[PDB]
Amino acid sequence: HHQIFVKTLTGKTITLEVEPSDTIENVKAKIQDKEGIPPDQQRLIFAGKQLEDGRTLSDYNIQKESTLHLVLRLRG
Ligand SMILES: [Mg+2]
Repeated sequence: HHQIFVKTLTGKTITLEVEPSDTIENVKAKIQDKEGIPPDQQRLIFAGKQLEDGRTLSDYNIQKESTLHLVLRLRG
């Protein structure tokens, strides 16, 4: 396991403990636990990609102390 950072555009950093084989789905569930944001409303971005729920941290080459951007799904 290692840490990653999840950063909002309000300048807030969420630090998560994760494993390489964790899926984005699993990560969004953690973010829900920390910030109460429903996974269906979370958009995570890394390497300019909108990350897919079924892929893993390793799939995206996310590593120790990598940062992911977190923004909300734009409604309306
Ligand atoms: Mg775990």
